[PDB]
Parts: sequence; structure tokens; C-alpha cells
Amino acid sequence: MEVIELNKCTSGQSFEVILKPPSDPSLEEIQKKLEAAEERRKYQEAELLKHLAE
Amino acid sequence: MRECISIHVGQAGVQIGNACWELYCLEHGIQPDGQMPSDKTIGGGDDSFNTFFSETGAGKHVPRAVFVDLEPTVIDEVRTGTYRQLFHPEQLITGKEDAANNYARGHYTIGKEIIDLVLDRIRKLADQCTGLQGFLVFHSFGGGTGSGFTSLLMERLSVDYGKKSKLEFSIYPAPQVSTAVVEPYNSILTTHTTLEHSDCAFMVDNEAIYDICRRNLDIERPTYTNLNRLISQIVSSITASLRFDGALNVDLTEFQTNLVPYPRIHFPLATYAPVISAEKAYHEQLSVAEITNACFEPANQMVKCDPRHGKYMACCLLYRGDVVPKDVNAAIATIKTKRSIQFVDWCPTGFKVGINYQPPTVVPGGDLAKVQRAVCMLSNTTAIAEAWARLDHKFDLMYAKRAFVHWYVGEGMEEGEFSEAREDMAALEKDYEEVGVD
Amino acid sequence: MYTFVVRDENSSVYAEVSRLLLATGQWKRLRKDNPRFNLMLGERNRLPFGRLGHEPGLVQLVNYYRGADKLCRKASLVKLIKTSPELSESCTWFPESYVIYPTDEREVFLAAYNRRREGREGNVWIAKSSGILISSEASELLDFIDVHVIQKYLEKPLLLEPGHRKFDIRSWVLVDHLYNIYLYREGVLRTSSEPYNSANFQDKTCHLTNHCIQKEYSKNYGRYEEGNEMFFEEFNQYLMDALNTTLENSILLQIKHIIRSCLMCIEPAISTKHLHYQSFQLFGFDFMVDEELKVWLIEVNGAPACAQKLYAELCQGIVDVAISSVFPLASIFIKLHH
Amino acid sequence: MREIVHIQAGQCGNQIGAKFWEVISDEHGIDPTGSYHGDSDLQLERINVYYNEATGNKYVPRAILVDLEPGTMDSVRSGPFGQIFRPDNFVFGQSGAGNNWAKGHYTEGAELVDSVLDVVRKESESCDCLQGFQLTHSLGGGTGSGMGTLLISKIREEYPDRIMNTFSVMPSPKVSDTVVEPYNATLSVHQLVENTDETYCIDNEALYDICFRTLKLTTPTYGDLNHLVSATMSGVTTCLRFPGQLNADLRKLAVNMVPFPRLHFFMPGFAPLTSQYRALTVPELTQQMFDSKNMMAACDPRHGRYLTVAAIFRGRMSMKEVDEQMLNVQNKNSSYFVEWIPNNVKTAVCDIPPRGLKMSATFIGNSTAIQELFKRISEQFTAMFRRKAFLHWYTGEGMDEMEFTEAESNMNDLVSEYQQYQD
Ligand SMILES: Nc1nc2c(ncn2[C@@H]2O[C@H](COP(=O)(O)OP(=O)(O)OP(=O)(O)O)[C@@H](O)[C@H]2O)c(=O)[nH]1
Ligand SMILES: Nc1ncnc2c1ncn2[C@@H]1O[C@H](COP(=O)(O)OP(=O)(O)CP(=O)(O)O)[C@@H](O)[C@H]1O
Ligand SMILES: Nc1nc2c(ncn2[C@@H]2O[C@H](COP(=O)(O)OP(=O)(O)O)[C@@H](O)[C@H]2O)c(=O)[nH]1
Ligand SMILES: [Ca+2]
Ligand SMILES: [Ca+2]
Ligand SMILES: [Mg+2]
Ligand SMILES: [Mg+2]
Ligand SMILES: [Mg+2]
Repeated sequence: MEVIELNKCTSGQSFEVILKPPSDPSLEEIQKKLEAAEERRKYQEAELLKHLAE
Repeated sequence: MRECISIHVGQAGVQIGNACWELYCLEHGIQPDGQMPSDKTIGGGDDSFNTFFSETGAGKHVPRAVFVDLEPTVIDEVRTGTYRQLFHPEQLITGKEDAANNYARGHYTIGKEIIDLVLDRIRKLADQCTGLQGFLVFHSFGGGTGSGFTSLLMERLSVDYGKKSKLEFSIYPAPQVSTAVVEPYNSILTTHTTLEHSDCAFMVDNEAIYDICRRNLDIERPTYTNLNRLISQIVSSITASLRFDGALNVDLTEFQTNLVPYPRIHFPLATYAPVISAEKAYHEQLSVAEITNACFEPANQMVKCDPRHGKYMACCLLYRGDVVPKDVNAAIATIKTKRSIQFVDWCPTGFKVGINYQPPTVVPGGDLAKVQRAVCMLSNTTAIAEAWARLDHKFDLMYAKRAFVHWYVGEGMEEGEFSEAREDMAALEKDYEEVGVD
Repeated sequence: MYTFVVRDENSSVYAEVSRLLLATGQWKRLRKDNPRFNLMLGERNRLPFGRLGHEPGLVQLVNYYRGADKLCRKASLVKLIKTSPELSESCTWFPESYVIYPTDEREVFLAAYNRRREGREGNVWIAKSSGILISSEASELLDFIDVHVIQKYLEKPLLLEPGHRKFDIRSWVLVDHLYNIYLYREGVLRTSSEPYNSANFQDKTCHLTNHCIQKEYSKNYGRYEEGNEMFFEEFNQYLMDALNTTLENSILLQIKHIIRSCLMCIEPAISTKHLHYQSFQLFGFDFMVDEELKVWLIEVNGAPACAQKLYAELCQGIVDVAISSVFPLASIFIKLHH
Repeated sequence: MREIVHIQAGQCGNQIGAKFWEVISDEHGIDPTGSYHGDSDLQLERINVYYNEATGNKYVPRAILVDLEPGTMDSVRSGPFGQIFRPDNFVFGQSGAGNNWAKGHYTEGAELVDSVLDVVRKESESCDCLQGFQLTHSLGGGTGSGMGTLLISKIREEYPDRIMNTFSVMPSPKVSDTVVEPYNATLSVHQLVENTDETYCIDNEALYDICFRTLKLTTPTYGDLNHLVSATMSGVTTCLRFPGQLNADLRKLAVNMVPFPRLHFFMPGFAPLTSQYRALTVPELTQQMFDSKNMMAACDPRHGRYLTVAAIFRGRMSMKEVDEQMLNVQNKNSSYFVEWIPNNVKTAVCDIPPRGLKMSATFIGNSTAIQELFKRISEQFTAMFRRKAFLHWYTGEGMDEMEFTEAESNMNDLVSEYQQYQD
């Protein structure tokens, strides 16, 4: 066991114990997919209203 | 001093956030009206606690937090809660109708109409920060808002705050308290969309918190209040390093550096001890060795799984109370020769230890008993993949029949996003098995 | 009404256990993929342990210990015995073995192979994995491998008379959810009908005691005992008449010692004491006995079959100590304490 | 505040709807004059879901009463709580519908539907956030069945993004008024398959058997049948009217109960059903709640499989014991719950029990056995349609035989769709 990097302060302390050594999408792209989903909702509602109009 | 902004999404995120900020105030001596007697610098300062609280000219310490919910009833309790005086209206954001446990409804339909408002409010807090570290995002996996809107907020946050770090406190769905049959859908959909935008995520399984409350607190039927009190203790021990003087996990970047070498594997397992019922006058105070040994018992983990059949990539021990390094090393030596602890070949077999002398604070009259010392272990073990496997199995069962899929397509989501998200989880399970199995 | 599922249709031991559970009127069998079960007679490979213990209101028990493969795989067993301090490296009940890949122990295997050859000691080794080869030339063994294990072939085995024939001992051990180690009171010797010939190792009918090989490649199958299976009652009588000793004193003490040692070694790694699900498992230990009445451990089977005459008694014992202990309804074992 | 707009149409719909408002009004502490006299704030916390508040702290049910005859609506206005309904919300004609779906849907009903929608619009406009509609009606008559489904189609057109929920009374030869009820019911079911998100199938055959066999009522009346419907309607709406976590609004209920858009027909159940001061233990509530004898649809649940289930326990009881009994029912009868919808059974508990009971349980199941109800109607329909019997009542109103053939085919499809998921 090796204890390293011991830091002490008035409110506590920290250290490391070693037991063994080793061996994004853009704003435009987001708005498109949000608008794409909104358009698929508009289309599905349009088909409903067309169905109801019949 | 660098600031951290907390964001609470959905019922789970808001109610948990409400419990955490109540605990913070108790820990920092901040009265419900916002006044902090021990704070001698009036109207300003750059102390450790200022990373979570700003200050007004009148001496009010205001949390750097934003509460977002698509339904007003949950946040309204914050507006009329004991700590209503801490927050001001700009911090609390509510909608008219919620996502109805529908990821697509919260992400696309409702998310598109309220995202700009949330970001604008977040921008307000960012403008107050001289050096913003990043964000802590509280939310559930199963809720329509917690899953759907969070994933949208995380995408945008990466756009507006590219250099900032983002940490998650995610509530993993458990049927004993769950409220929707489709929560596996929302869990996998939001994990897929958020995976590349989260630097470190702490999953809390309601099943584990539920059984811990029943087993160790003698709660017959634990409520959200019981669960959130215990969750706030875990969250507090994790964020204490950011709110107090210390050297371990002093900024958000350090969480990734100390716990996440493999970016996709950013889900550390949390183990907490001890949890003692307050209904008993005297309880034999557990020692450093005993509470440290408890960190390797599955019954104390935030996610039930078996680390023995896995590998560790990193392990942090966060102590609060009467603890000195000598006792920690002595307990580790004993535990090391009695436990099955295996690290990956390419990682050192060791522990990063942090000790805060102030013992844990408990809500007066709550269910948790005051203890002389507590510990929270943060270990990145491949065994946490067991939670993914369970979730993915339930996803596969319903999706094979397309059960409930029409609710999501009806919100504008394409059926392909389901398989796309499921294929990502499959790759994730494969990454874990490669790292921790021979 | 307890519920259970069946996920290993090829298990003869648990097909009988299943039949008994149903015959009690208090157990109900579900579809293999139904999650609301109390007991799982799971599959041998890729048993989803990670999906157990997450059903509210159900005490769940499975018939396999996760991680027991370390003991039931030849390469794993060799690595386990060598590296585990509890078993050390100089444990006298396991033949010197080396793991050879087609890390690796090729160079170490030849090191000890030379020391014996120089000293004129017997260099007859056997190679096998999870078809074998028995040779006195290390070069022929390695060529045969091109994962495998190379252990010292016991050249001085205890030979049953009449017949001058080899044999092996099979012991069934049941470990319940509390990690009580139960050794079945009944064992079986799997004998070789052909006389042992240390001259020609290629004729492996007399060298391999496997029940399948004896019935397929041997002419004297079933000459001395029915199915080349000698039970403990007869074997004990033989030891008393020929060697003036008992099965308990000469062999059984060493067997119990070996069983305790192996199972206690892995107990920390596989125990379900404080786990959200409980496990039990039936193991099959195979031993060799040399002419000095010393017992050697060959391997450990995690999914063993039972002797035909013993299915009834053993399968009932599994239900009594392993299943009914967790799910009570409305001894044939020797408890190896520890 | 997620408001619901209630609609009751026809004789059956208005008599069952009236009893419903009488029941929940008592629960929420509202008297016949709209004044609240309760003793618990839980009564008013979600009172706005079903009631508007007028000047003087008066609560007015958000209910619209519709019929093509004035008869039954005159009885309602003279009934116990008749004075509590908004007078402008009485919309009625004079001709009637003569138990004729065509008259309610195409002729007599078309002439009156616009004035009903005008009242619906006035109610919706004063809703902070209208969440949907609930309609009470029968399928065997003319107004509730024919004009009811017409109203639903026109409500969906004007409010396509709102939830539509119905309590639909299915006809039965045991309790029949005319022989054309299979025709009216078959035509209406297809409308419901397309234009409702949630339909509680209330089978008059089951209501009668429960009154005759269980309740020991030798000569059951419509009042007796409606007593069971009031209790069931109060139970299934408990999660909407009181604070809770599960199925707290119409949309979340649909997401939990409807895995496929067309299979949204539920089997309601109630317990206890006593012929009365004895306390009913939680185990007893649970076993009775799942007993077919407590089902309101006249279908044997053991003849199919449960897709989803919603249970509501009312009264002061041990929630730990509720969970144990619910888990006991599923784990002991797991074969009747489809395995491809994990944890498809959800439980809720409300502290306020119904009037006259210390404890109660309401069952809401989406079972594939409901096909037995639609098969029954399909057989009776075909028995007459193969000979075109009684069709002149409908062709005299402009309908063509093809529309009957299509309604028949549509309901057989629904039966086949249930059968495919039962396997
Ligand atoms: N631990 C804990 N879990 C909660 C709490 N509230 C809700 N949950 C869990 O969150 C999941 C449901 O998500 P919610 O947060 O309630 O839903 P939401 O985020 O508000 O999104 P909506 O669908 O629009 O309501 C369920 O699995 C609940 O068990 C809480 O206060 N504490
Ligand atoms: N080191 C050794 N010395 C002498 N004989 C040996 C030996 N190793 C193996 N044998 C012989 O080989 C036979 C079968 O070997 P082994 O058990 O490794 O293969 P196996 O796994 O196919 C049979 P089982 O699964 O029942 O144990 C044994 O019955 C034994 O007689
Ligand atoms: N449960 C119940 N069923 C009724 C009642 N009145 C009529 N019915 C049933 O409804 C059908 C007749 O429809 P009805 O409402 O009278 O026709 P409408 O007024 O034109 O809509 C028949 O199947 C009756 O059995 C009632 O008060 N209660
Ligand atoms: Ca200050
Ligand atoms: Ca980023
Ligand atoms: Mg919500
Ligand atoms: Mg073998
Ligand atoms: Mg009538």
C-alpha cells in the first residue's frame, strides 16, 4: 500500500491509495429533426381531418 | 471559485431537487428565508458554498438552480414550500399539460415549445457566473418529461455551453413505485439521445432505494419522501466536494478524470453506508472498517448488481465525519484480502479517498439517524451493465409486438428511432462485457 | 403454490427434480420465459443471473452458482489452484498441471519435464481440454494441441483385482443457498474393464475410465460390474478383504478434505449470502486413487449426471435440502462443516 | 387544472349520468344546490376536474345533457340533484329516435348536433386546460348510440388532440327493449373503435346476472342495474378526482392501458357486491375484484389474457398488504397476463372510500376475453342480417345495406385482432 498526494485542510483531507500498479449535432440539425417530427404530426392530423370530411 | 448550475426536470427531478436543497441549507447553515449568519461577506463572495448559492445585496443566498416541469402541481409545492423564499419566480418553469409518460411527447411535441424558455432562464443564471463549471441534471428515466425533455435539453446545452461539463442524477425505473408500463421505452430512448452529451451519470434504482428503506429504516411502504431523503444524502455526499473546502473532486471535470476513462462508460456505481433508523434511541456507531466493508455489499448499492462478476476501472471513497486516513488504509487492507475486487489490467488497483470532517446532516424529524461517520463509494464497475440488460430485455419483450409504439409515432417520432436507440444499448452492453469479462 | 421454470431440457437430474416438485401438488411449472417464478432450473450456458432477484414479492432461487465455472473448467481449475494462496502452489492432492495455449505456461511445462527426464523419472503426461493424448514425449503433446491442459498422467494407479484394471471415483456434492456443503452418501466407481497396460498408451480403452468410452471401445464392458459401475458397499468390502482397510479411512477422508478446500476457496467469489437472489448447485467431483491409497482430484463437473440407480434418492435430497429449505412444503448427505 | 367535459346522451346515458353526478357529488361534499359541505380538503383539491365554480362558491358540474326526447331529461331536472346542472346545458329535441341508429346518426340527430357542440364549445372555452371528454350512453338505442357516436366524430374533428372516453352500455337479449339492438350496437362499435381512446364496456347481461345471482334481486330494475354502474363509474374515475400518482388523467391512463390503438375496450369490475356491515379484508377485496362474477362485461377473463390492468383500492387500509395481495394474484395466476408487457398491472390507493363502504376495489382490465362480448353481438347481428330482417327501419332513413356489411366486417376484424394477441 502506497499513500500519495495527501492534502490536508481544516475541514478534512484527501489522498490516493494504490494497492497494485496497472498491467456534436449543431443547432440547425436539432431544429430540423424537431421540425421534421412536427410536420409528421401535421400530416397525420391532416389525414384525420380529410377522413372526417369524407 | 467556479459556479455549478443545477437543473431539475420532471416530478422526480423537482422533488429530489427540493430535498437536496433543503439538505444543503441545513449543511451550510442557510435558513429557509435565505439568510446565512455564518457568511460574513454580505452580498458577495467566492467561497466554496458560492458554487451553488449566489448572494443578493440583502444577504439572501439563492440556489443556482432551475426547476422545469411540464405540469404545474409539482413545482407549485416549491413555490409554497418551506424554502419558497430561497427561489424567485424566474427559477420555476411550469407548463399546462405534461408528457403523459411519453418520451416523444416530452422530447418533440412539448419540448419544442418550451425549450427556448428553459434555455433563456438557464442563460440568466449563466450570466451571473464568473466561471461556470457546468450543470447537474436531475431527472427520471421513466417519465415523459424527465426522459423526453431532458434529452432535448442536454443536446441544446452541448450547443450553447460546449466547453461545460454535464453530470446526471438519473432515477432508474422500478415497478414497485413506477407509474407507467412504457418506462423501459423512455429509459432506452433518453439514454440513447443523451449518451454523447453526459460526461458522468449517477443512476439510482428506485428498487434499491426502496429495499434499503424497507430493510434499514423499517419503512413498511416507503414513499417518495422517504426515497428522496435518502437520495438527497447520496447526492449530497457526491456534491459535497464542490461545496466545501477540499482537494478531491473539486470541479466537475475531476469526476470524469477520476471515474470515467472510457467516455461511453460514464455510469459509476454508488454505494452508501450506514443507513440507520432514527426510531431507535441508541445504535452502536459503526467503525471506519465496518462502513467501508459495507461499501462492497450489494444491499447498500444504488443499483442492485454483483461487482464480483465484473471489473473496476476506478474507485473513490467519500467519507463524512470522524475519519482519519490511518483508519481508511487499515480497513482497505483487511477488505482487500477478504473481498473479490478485480481491476482492469490497464488501470491501477487503488482508491481515491476524500474525507470531510463534518458528519452527515439529517433533516430534523426525518427517518435517517445521525451518525458519527458515513461513506459513499463511487466505483466504475462493469457490473452496472446488469441494469442495462434488465432494461433492454423488457424493451425487447414489448417492442417485438410493437406494443404502445403507436403513442410515440403519434407524436411525430419515427419507428426507426426505437431500433436505433436499441442498437446503441446493444453496443453499450457489448462494451461493458469487453471491458470486464474474459 | 410455488412456481418454477425449466430452461435445460437436457438435464436428467432436474427433469427428475421437476417431476418430483409436480408430484408434491404444491409446485407449479410455468413457461420457460415467464419471469414470475420462485425457482429456476436454468440453462448451462449464459444463464442470465443479472435478471434474477428483481421481481417484487418473489423469493427467487436458481440451481447454479454464478462464477462456479472457475472450478468446473480445466484451464480455470489449474489457474485457480496455482494462484489461490489458500490452495498455494504445493497442494499435494492435485497433479502437476500446466495451461498451454495453441498467460501461457509452455516454457514452464518443459522446465519440469526436463528435470524428471534427467532424473529418469516417468515423463508420461496427458493433454486435455474442455479427445485427449497420452505420451512420454513433450514434443508430441504440444503438436497435438496445435486452449489445453497438460497434467502428469498418474502412472501408478490403484488397480482393482481381479482384472488389474483402472478406475475413477465420482462424488456428488450439493451446496445450498447457505453454502452448506453436502456430500452425497452414495458414490460410484467408473471402472475400466480392460487390464491396465503401461506399455502401450495409444490403446486408451484401459487408460480412460469414462463410462461412454468403456461401452463403445471395450470388449469386456459389464464383465465384472453392471455398467462398469462399482458402488461404495462393494468397493468398501474389497478394500477390507484385499487391503485390510475401509473406504472411509483410506480414501473418503481425503475426498472430504478436497471438497472442502475447493469449495471454501471460491466461497467469497460466489456466495449469495447477502445477494438479491439465492443459488445452489450440484457438483460432480472426480478423483483418482494411486497405489499408495492417495486420492487425487481430476476435475469438477458443474452439470453432472447421476448413476441410474441413484437418481431417485439424490434428486429427492436436492428437493429436501436445496429447494424445500427455501420454499417449505406443508439424512442421505454428509454435512462437511467449515 | 385539467378539466373534463362530461356528456350524457339518450335515455340510458342520462339516467346513468344523473346517478353518476349524484354519487361523486356526495363524495366531493357538494349538495343538490351546488354548495360544498364536506369535512376534508381532499374533496376540493381536484374538484375542478369535473366541476365549474360560480359566484357564491357554487360548484356546477361540467356536464351536458343531450336527448332527442324531452322525457328522460325532464325526470333528471326533477330528480334529486336536478337543480345542480347548468340550465343552458340541457339540449333536447322533440321527435325522438325510436331506437333507430340511423335516426340518431343521420336524420333526427344531425338536426340537433350543432346546438350540442355550441354548449361543448362554451364549456371548453372556460377550461384552463381541457384534457378530454367522457360520454355516457347505450349502444342499443337510437340517441345515445346513433347521435352519441355522431357527437364523438364531430367532437374529434374540432378537438383532434384531446382524449375521448366513453361509458358504453352494451345491449343484451336478457335486458332488451327492441330486437334491433344488435344492429344499433354493431354500427356504434365501429365508431367507437375509431373515435374513442378509452371505452368502458358495461354489459347489461352482466349487470343483470350480478343483480339476480349475487345481489339476490329476483326482479332487477333499471334502477338496480344503474346502482352497479354508479359504483363502477365512481371507482374508475377515482384516480381522476382525487390526488394520486397513477393514471391521474385521461391521457396517462390511455398510455398505460392501450398498447394498440383499436384494443381500447375495458372490462370494469367492482367489489364488494353484498346483498352489509361486515368489514372486507384486503385479501377479500383482491380476490373478489378479480372474480369474473364481479366483472361488468359478461366475459370470462380465464378465456383470454390480460394485456393491462388498473386496480384502485379505496378506504383506509394497509398499502403494504395491498401490494402483497396484488403481487399474490399475479404470481399465482401469471399465465393470464401476457408476458410481452412486463409489469402490466398497476395499483392505486385512495383514502376516501365511497359512501356506505369502509373499503372498496375497482377493477379496470384490458383483456382479450372482451372478444366474447363482440362475438355475442356479431352473432345476433348476423342472425337477422342474413335475412335482412328489420332493415327497412334503416333504409327508410337513407342508409344502404353496404354500411351494415361494413360495420359487420369491421367488428369481426376487431374480434380477430383480439384473438391474434391472445396467442
Ligand atoms: N425516487 C423518486 N422517484 C420518483 C419520484 N417521482 C417520480 N419518480 C419516478 O419517476 C418515474 C416517472 O417519471 P416522472 O418524473 O414522475 O414523470 P415526469 O418527469 O414528470 O414526466 P411526465 O410524464 O410529463 O409526468 C417513475 O418511475 C417514478 O417511480 C420521486 O419523487 N422520487
Ligand atoms: N492425470 C491423470 N492421471 C491418470 N488418469 C487420468 C488423468 N487425467 C485423466 N485421466 C483419466 O481420464 C478420464 C477422463 O478424463 P477427464 O475427466 O479429464 O475428461 P472428461 O471431462 O471428458 C470426463 P468427466 O466430465 O466425467 O470428468 C478419467 O476417468 C481418468 O481415468
Ligand atoms: N343499464 C341501463 N341500461 C339501459 C337503461 N335504459 C336503457 N338501457 C339500455 O339501452 C338500450 C336502449 O337504449 P336507450 O337509451 O333507451 O335509447 P336512446 O334513448 O335512443 O339512446 C337497451 O339495450 C337497454 O337495455 C338504464 O337506465 N340503465
Ligand atoms: Ca458572502
Ligand atoms: Ca459536450
Ligand atoms: Mg409529471
Ligand atoms: Mg468434464
Ligand atoms: Mg329507451
